[PDB]
Amino acid sequence: FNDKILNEPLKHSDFFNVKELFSVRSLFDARVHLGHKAGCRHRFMEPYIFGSRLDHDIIDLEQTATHLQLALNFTAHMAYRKGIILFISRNRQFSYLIENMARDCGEYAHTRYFRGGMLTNARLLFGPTVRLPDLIIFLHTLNNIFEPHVAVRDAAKMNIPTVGIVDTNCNPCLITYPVPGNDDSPLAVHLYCRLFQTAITRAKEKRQQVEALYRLQ
Amino acid sequence: VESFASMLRHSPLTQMGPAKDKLVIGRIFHIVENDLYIDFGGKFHCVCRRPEVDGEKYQKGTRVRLRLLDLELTSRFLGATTDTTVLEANAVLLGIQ
Amino acid sequence: EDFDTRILEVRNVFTMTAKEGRKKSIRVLVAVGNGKGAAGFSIGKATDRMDAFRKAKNRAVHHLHYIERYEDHTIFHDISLRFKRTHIKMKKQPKGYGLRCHRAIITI
Amino acid sequence: AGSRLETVGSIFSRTRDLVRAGVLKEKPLWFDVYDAFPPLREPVFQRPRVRYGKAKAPIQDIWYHEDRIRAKFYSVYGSGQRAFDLFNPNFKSTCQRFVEKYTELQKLGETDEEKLFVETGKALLA
Amino acid sequence: NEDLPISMENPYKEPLKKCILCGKHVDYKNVQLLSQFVSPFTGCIYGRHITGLCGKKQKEITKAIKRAQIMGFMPVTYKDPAYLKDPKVCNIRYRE
Amino acid sequence: EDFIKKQIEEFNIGKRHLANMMGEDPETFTQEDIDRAIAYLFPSGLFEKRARPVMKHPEQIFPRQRAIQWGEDGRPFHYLFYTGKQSYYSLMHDVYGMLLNLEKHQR
Ligand SMILES: [Zn+2]
Repeated sequence: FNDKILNEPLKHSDFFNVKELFSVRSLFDARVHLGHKAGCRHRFMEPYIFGSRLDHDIIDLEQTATHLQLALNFTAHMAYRKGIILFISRNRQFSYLIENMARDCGEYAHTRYFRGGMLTNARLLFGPTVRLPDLIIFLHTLNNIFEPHVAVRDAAKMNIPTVGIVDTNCNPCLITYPVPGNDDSPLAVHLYCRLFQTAITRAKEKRQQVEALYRLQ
Repeated sequence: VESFASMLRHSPLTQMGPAKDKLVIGRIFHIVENDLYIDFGGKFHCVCRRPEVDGEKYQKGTRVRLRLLDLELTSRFLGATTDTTVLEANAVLLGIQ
Repeated sequence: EDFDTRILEVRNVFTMTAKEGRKKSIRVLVAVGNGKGAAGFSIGKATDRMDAFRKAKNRAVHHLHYIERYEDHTIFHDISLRFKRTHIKMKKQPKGYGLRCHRAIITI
Repeated sequence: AGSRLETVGSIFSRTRDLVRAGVLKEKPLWFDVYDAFPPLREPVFQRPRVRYGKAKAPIQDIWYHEDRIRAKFYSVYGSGQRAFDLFNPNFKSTCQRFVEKYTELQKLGETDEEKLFVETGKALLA
Repeated sequence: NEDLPISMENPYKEPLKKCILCGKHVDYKNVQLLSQFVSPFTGCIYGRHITGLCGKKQKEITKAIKRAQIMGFMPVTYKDPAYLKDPKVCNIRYRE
Repeated sequence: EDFIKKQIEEFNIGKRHLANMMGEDPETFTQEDIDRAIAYLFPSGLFEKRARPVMKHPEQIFPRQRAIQWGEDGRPFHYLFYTGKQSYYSLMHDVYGMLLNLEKHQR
């Protein structure tokens, strides 16, 4: 029994202080607020959209912030609980960056062609005793077609919560902690990488500190 | 402290309005012999190509002047439930600086 | 060990292939449940019967719904569902009524 | 053990019910986290239908009061020879400047539209 | 409070495109104009994609042309060769 | 791995025994010699050279695998594990990085 480390954080609220990493202004600067053309808008992102400035959809930044606070916090918590985080993408532009991010943290990445049953069949594609991701993050929930990346569905099937940065093409639906925002621009992506990376790092540090404290005690 | 709406109001993309024929400045960030990958702010990037006039000047990092012909390039086709985006802006090169 | 597996149908499904002629495959609908409200089902198919059964059971085990119940014993209220072309009208009843429904429905 | 029925409920709900049943013996470690801090929308599957009748989307096409003025300016004075930045915030285009001038004038310019425009132009010239 | 958007009558909308011939008045007596929308070689009436007209206008033109042909103001199996040195309205390859 | 190690030892022992048997006395003697000896005293004469009798250092014989890509308490070692075919992917990434660096700078 050393289970005061896992529950105390749950009991507290924004205990990693993840909200501090960003503001609305920051998001604006990073061009998170931009979306696709109003014809390309998907039905299930209409509550999150503010309006459309000359047929170009603009996301509600307050809403995004609200969502972000949740999602990032969740991610941090997962990190703290020795949990496997898996970043996924299929934008190519940002594959390298994502890989780097994965490397820097203790976490992983899969920016390449997603084969049929990396999660549903895992038992065969790897050995029989695999630990699947305890969380998943999509920087880009679309594949290189404008169609929802297989992984969301797979994640759902496998009972794994998915965070996801969702633009005006995409279904949130199966995504647990969605974050409305700009997928297709670089600055936004960079910002996202920063923030998520920072959260995970904090979790890693914080947990270690806690452990040390308990040892001392 | 600012809102979001207020921020939107006093931001360059809303200050301009429609993008049709507006001389805009933007930097080039990637290169493959002929084509030039140009970021001009906004949602997407765009590509133009190296002209004959001072081709060895258009390097990675430099500023260039675009005419801008829409921001997104989309269209809906015969059987399409949604318009098919390119993820590019379509903006013609004027020159440098 | 909590779960029990009962079959619902077994069909000898045939298919005409190029060189092989008619291929006698078995297709089996199997259900899984443990009491306590948790249960599911599956359509394992294969050239042998046993194989089909075994696949099907496994499938069922992987695909489970939870079914909330009034007390242990009933549905919460009267259901009227059209699925494709089957209509099913279920009625909530008191204790000591028994299961008076389709044999398959009873088993499930 | 476990469930993989994407469309029935949320993952979380499924997990909880299995726990209740006594099938998933140990909880998955995210479950507690979820309980602590759940999302705003519960993540259930939804079939994306099409708008058919007189059923247009809620979205409002965004317009501000200065937009008209801007349009007028554009009509009069072609899209500025001054290049727009977009990278830096608080950029002031010529159109923006004009708008500002108009605002300064009206309220309390009191000469109404065309006259106001003329005044603005004059100011710019000075 | 103030800085939220206001629903307003669709600004920056350039006034809709014109037929070219919108306010104009087409008569079977006027061969010139009518001749302009006929092929010089076959005397066949140009379509709408070729001519580039509003539907009402096009119909008016065609009926007028027909009237001219019957009433003896215009030729039928060709376009009058006196009216070749005139403004080309229509969009057409042949010759290159 | 343990098994392999054991075999290595056993192989060595076998080699030593062979040396002792043959006129070539030293415990240190080459693979070629060993092969020759084998040929002499297990002469198969079959045309398929893989089907002939051989004894070698089993690190030559056995096709090694990348054993254990995750440690105790899950957590795969290499960061591109969930791709599958991870090593190749890693290599590709490295190459890309190199290319980028080069760009930045300037059978
Ligand atoms: Zn997007």
